Amino acid sequence: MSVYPKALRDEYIMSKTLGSEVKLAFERKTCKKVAIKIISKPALNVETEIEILKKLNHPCIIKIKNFFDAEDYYIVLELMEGGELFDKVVGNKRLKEATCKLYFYQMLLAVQYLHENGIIHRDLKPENVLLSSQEEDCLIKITDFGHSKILETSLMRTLCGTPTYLAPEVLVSVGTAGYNRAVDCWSLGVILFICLSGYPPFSEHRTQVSLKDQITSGKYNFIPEVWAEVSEKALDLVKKLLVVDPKARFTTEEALRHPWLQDEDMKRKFQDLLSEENESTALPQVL
Ligand SMILES: CN(C)CCNC(=O)c1cc(-c2scc3c2OCCO3)cnc1N
Repeated sequence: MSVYPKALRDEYIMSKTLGSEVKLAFERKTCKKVAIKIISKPALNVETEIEILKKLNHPCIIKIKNFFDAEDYYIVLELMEGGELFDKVVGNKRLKEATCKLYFYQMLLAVQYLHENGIIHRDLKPENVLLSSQEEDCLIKITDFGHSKILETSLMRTLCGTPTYLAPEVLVSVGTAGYNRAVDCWSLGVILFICLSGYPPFSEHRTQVSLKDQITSGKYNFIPEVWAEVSEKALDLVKKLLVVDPKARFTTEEALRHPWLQDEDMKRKFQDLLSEENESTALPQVL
């Protein structure tokens, strides 16, 4: 095969594969577990991923612990013991609605925080949502920022200029510019749909309409049997997220104000989990 870089070996003992690639590792200094993402050599996506993770600071967004640029790229992250949200929804497995809500609330908070900070994720899927423990009441963090974008400066400059020569299509694009972040809200809607129902809104399974046609039409596969079990409030929010027009689509703020999320119990649980995660690092402070 091949060997791990010496600088990596110097600080970590590498262990089992967790997914593929992500490996379990032990930090020598602390004897604590970490996760190490190995990216085969690329530079562009890795450079941005790192610079983004370093600057972001939010409980529902994964933190970077270390970085090694060698034969391959190594990104050292927090270990999320609960693993990927994906494993909870595969094989038509479904989460109970109350659990969906606790996880979705935190997803919303994370994506809201991204957008406030001028970052779009662009590739949000159940496999990029991590769970902090094997308990179903737990914290989630978003990860995998390789496809992210940093927020129209070109257009704005173009607008400050000799309008005389400006091309029609440029002027037309002004109507929609600055709504790229809406793709994350679409992704959140699909993820929420899947968590609630245990099946994807759009797929080629038992249907003759192309996946593409389903998506651009916004006509998701609605199976009343499955959804009978789910509140009308939950379904209403999905509908507002799976809106085809990006300017009309619910923002994270709108989603957070939605009746389905006005749930002080769920919020208390999150706040409880937060404080628990933090006890081990909380210093004393001025009374
Ligand atoms: C690359 N992308 C698809 C996912 C990245 N995954 C992580 O960053 C990550 C994964 C895990 C996992 S996955 C399965 C597990 C596990 O940890 C506990 C044992 O079972 C943990 N931490 C991560 N940062």
